[PDB]
Amino acid sequence: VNGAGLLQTVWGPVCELTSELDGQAGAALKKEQEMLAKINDMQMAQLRAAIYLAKNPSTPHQNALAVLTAYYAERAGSGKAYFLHALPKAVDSIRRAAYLKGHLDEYLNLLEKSSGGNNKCLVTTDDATVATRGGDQKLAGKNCKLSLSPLKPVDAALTYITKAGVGKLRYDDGGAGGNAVTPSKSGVHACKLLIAHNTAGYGDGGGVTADIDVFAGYMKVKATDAEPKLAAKSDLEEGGGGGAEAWKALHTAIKQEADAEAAELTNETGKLGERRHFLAAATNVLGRAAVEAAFGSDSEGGDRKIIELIEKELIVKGTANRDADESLGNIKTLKELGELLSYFQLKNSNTINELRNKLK
Amino acid sequence: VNGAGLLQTVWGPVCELTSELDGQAGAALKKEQEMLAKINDMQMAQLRAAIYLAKNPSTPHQNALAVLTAYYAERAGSGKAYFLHALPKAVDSIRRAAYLKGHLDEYLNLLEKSSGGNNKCLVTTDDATVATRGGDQKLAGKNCKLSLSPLKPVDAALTYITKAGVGKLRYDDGGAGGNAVTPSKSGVHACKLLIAHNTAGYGDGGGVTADIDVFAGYMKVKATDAEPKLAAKSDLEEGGGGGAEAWKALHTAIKQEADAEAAELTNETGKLGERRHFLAAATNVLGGRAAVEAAFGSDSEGGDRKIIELIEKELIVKGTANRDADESLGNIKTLKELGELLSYFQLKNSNTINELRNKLKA
Ligand SMILES: *[C@@H]1O[C@H](CO)[C@@H](O[C@@H]2O[C@H](CO)[C@@H](O[C@@H]3O[C@H](CO[C@H]4O[C@H](CO)[C@@H](O)[C@H](O)[C@@H]4O)[C@@H](O)[C@H](O[C@H]4O[C@H](CO)[C@@H](O)[C@H](O)[C@@H]4O[C@H]4O[C@H](CO)[C@@H](O)[C@H](O)[C@@H]4O)[C@@H]3O)[C@H](O)[C@H]2NC(C)=O)[C@H](O)[C@H]1NC(C)=O
Repeated sequence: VNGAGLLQTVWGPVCELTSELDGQAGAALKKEQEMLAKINDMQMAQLRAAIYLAKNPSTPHQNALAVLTAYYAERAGSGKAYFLHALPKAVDSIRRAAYLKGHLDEYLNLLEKSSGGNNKCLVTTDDATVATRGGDQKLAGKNCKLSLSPLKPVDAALTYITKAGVGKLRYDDGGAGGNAVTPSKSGVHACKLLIAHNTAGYGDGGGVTADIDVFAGYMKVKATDAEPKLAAKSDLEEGGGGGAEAWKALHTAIKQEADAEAAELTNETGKLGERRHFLAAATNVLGRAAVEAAFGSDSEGGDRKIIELIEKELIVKGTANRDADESLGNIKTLKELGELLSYFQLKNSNTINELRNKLK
Repeated sequence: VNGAGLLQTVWGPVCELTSELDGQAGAALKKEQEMLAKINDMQMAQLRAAIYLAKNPSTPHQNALAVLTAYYAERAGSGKAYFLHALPKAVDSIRRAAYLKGHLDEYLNLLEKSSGGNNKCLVTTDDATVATRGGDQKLAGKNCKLSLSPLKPVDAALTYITKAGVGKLRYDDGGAGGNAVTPSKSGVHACKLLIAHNTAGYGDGGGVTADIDVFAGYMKVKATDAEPKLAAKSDLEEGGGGGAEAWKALHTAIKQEADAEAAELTNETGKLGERRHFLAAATNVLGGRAAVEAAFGSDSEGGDRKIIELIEKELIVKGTANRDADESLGNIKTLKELGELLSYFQLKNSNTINELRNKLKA
């Protein structure tokens, strides 16, 4: 018999999903912050190499330093372009996930609170057992957080919707008299919200004009005397039919998320002669032979020696009006690094003019 | 008499608001993109001034170039820090705005589609006139887009919720038998969804346990024989009471939105000797106001315009850093290209220094 509440095998998974959506924005924020940290790491590595070269013009490693500054600049530009390419996709995943969560929280809340006396709209396995909150704020043992927690950059698993599509939900069933999604109405227990018709639902004198999409289209409330009908799995996924656009758009948004470990953001690692962007830098500022001669190595790590020299270079108190000695590898603001490059570039200009005056 | 649909003076404004929320993400995207563009412009201006000094060691503007490079570096760091501080606020505004829109669209759709025969849940001015979609997809003359448009970085006004709070909605009314939010039920026309009670609503045998927040708390569906109760304006804003957290949290996020033309992102203006970060740059790389005036040869508001124009108009000939064509330095606008030019000329400086020292060797 029609007219009872919604079985937990249906809404339970929806509760778990909306609870996962709560943390999607914080996970995306964390990924954006980590991407920006890599780009800034490249930009600062460029300046440190440039500072070391300006500080030690007569260094025997000028060719290696010229290659490294040009390489880190390309890495900074390539990382910056990848971030701009990923930014619309990140925004939309935040937008689409929270929009779906708002749909689910509105209707889940309405059903959960439509409880009292005969009214039992979220039930477990039968018409008489209504869901209640436990001390741990679980709803009949399920996570069901129907609001947004404060934004925090921490990862949060999203397992009910992935690049592969939706999972762990019920599909297809209902839409008639089989009591597949609601238990048989055995007596006084009822939930008139789940049918848009007058016999066992909230319709007055008859049904509405046509079935109604709820849960952003995951479920249809019928305009006839019939229990709700669950959408097909493919209706919730990219390429599916109509009726659940918010689900498909979120799947698509998740499919198109950028890779946080993309090659465009990360230092190149191969043998120095195989490193494509090392070679391009050497080609433009000084190919293979030039790279390997500047670093005195064909190995995978022939750059570690000059890299360590840059990091450990001592910047004495008073250099660029600095208040204490520090290692160049620990200076990590653009203001400080830019002032050091300017200080040494100015010194070099005065060295050039003085030597040229002596020679003339 | 209780039991009719919802008056358009209530849902009309909610339809207009949810239509505005559709474009919030794109406006936020546009602002972030424009902010990143300013930061990148500072970084590239630093590189051009540094390239010009390296290319022209014998310039008479060496002190001015050292000041500008250090200044543009401070600007790039100051803009980057401002963007990183604004990024959580941007994410939350996107998250909170779309989350509220999802709430409003779910319930609006349910009421709009609960139409047919006696069922009339969104009405205009009386119990018998149900709202319908026109040719332009307006709902009884109102914009009511219950879905998200494709994301576009385009301006989109959000006027119903601002830094000052919410506006243009009805507040306070309802919660009993006065028919302030529903018209009096004259006959067969009905909407049982709007009261969680059995006399004129969808309750079975009695009311539910407690009033129910709908429209994310903008309105309460009553557990007693009573029409819905609209929240007070202050309950929808930062610092308000309970019942509409999704509204207060969106107001807060909007209050904390970043300024796209913030001082931290833009060039300093005015007399050179009064530009705080020009003065700080000069102090640190030269060892204040007097050093700045001497470097640029002026105290006017536009004392830096002469060296800035020299940088922009400097010719970079084909073959410099393996470049394939002549170009003005002010038109070179990638970090790869500018970084290869600075590297090329820094190397030239090293070789110029070594050659001069060997020539001069005693
Ligand atoms: C592409 O490749 C370049 C070159 O490798 C790289 O640039 C380098 O970036 C790092 C920053 O990412 C620069 O700074 C180094 O950063 C590490 C990590 O710092 C973080 O983590 C530590 C530990 O939790 C925190 O304390 C710190 O706050 C940060 O969160 C630091 O550990 C480094 O400090 C060491 O080196 C200093 C300079 O010599 C030392 O004085 C300091 O004590 C540390 O000593 C290290 O080396 C010692 C000698 O072997 C060893 O005994 C110690 O145990 C320790 O290992 C340093 O601050 C670094 O300067 C950059 N290098 C150059 C040449 O620019 C880019 O990051 C990379 N790009 C990407 C995107 O990955």
